[PDB]
Amino acid sequence: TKHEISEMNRMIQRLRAEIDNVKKQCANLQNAIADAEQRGELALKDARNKLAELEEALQKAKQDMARLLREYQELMNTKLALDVEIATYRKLLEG
Amino acid sequence: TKHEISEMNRMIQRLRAEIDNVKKQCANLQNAIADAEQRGELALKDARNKLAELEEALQKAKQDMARLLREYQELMNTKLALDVEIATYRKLLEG
Amino acid sequence: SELRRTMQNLEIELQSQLSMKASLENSLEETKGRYCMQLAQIQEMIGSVEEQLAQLRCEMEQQNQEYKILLDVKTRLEQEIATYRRLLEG
Amino acid sequence: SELRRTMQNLEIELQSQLSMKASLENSLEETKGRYCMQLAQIQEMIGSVEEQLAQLRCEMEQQNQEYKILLDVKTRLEQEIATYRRLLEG
Repeated sequence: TKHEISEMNRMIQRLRAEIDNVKKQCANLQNAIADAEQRGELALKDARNKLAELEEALQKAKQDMARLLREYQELMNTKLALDVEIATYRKLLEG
Repeated sequence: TKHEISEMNRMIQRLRAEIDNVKKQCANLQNAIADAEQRGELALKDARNKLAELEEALQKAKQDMARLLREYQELMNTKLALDVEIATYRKLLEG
Repeated sequence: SELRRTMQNLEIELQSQLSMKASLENSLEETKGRYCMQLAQIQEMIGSVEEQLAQLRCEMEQQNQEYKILLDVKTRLEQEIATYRRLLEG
Repeated sequence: SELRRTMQNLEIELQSQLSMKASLENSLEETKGRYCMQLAQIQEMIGSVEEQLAQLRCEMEQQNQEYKILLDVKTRLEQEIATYRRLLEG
């Protein structure tokens, strides 16, 4: 056992060596994770803004298209209004 | 129990109704999954090509830079070659 | 034996750590994909809206052109009426 | 009872299905993130190489300019030598 000992002492050395190592690794993973969360939470905040930016833009467009279509109908009206005057001004010139 | 029955018969109806429903859902998830795999496997193939395309391009550049640096040194040489001739052609003109 | 005991206890402690580490690794992968997906999803929404918006903007352009067409007719008619209202008293 | 029995068996069968479905849902999420990440990774490699390549191409340009500078000197020297080799016998 005088030798068995030397091998156990060397194992203990190997063992704490790695235990202490894994502890470092864990600590790093721990960071890794916090960074990913921070990094990701941000990217989402970014995206969620661009979205609301668009969302607003789209509502504005929707309204302008509303108005455009209304402006067209008014024009169409007053146009036909003249279609009349013309037809009547014609008859008056074929007498 | 003449009533308990009607309630059990209606439960059985509700039960098969949903069992058969979940079965549809499962079948769809099943598809969902196959599509994702097919779709993804492809996107990776795409990327893995662009990569190898670049990889090749980069090696080509690396070689041209190799050649460029060599071409420079040859020029630098023949340049100093003239630095001599000039210095010597000078002395000959200060006599 | 008392030596063998503390060596074995260390063998065990290494295992704890080793486990704790493994689940920590998987937890990290989990986190990473999670955000990856969540992001992908919003990216897609934005795509849809961008194109929804674009599609609309294109249609507003088409509208404006149509209005122009109509308007050109309208003003022209005004100049017919003008020459009619001319020939009558002239 | 024989009725109650078949109703309960169905209650159980629903549970099976319900479970099988749940794990199928999670399996799908797993798949999706997996590819999402794997893709993200390669995307990044490509980024690195693109920029590695770009950086290089920029440096090749700088080199070419430097060569031009040197070359202009070289040809000029040739024209000094030419006027020296001129004044001597002239």
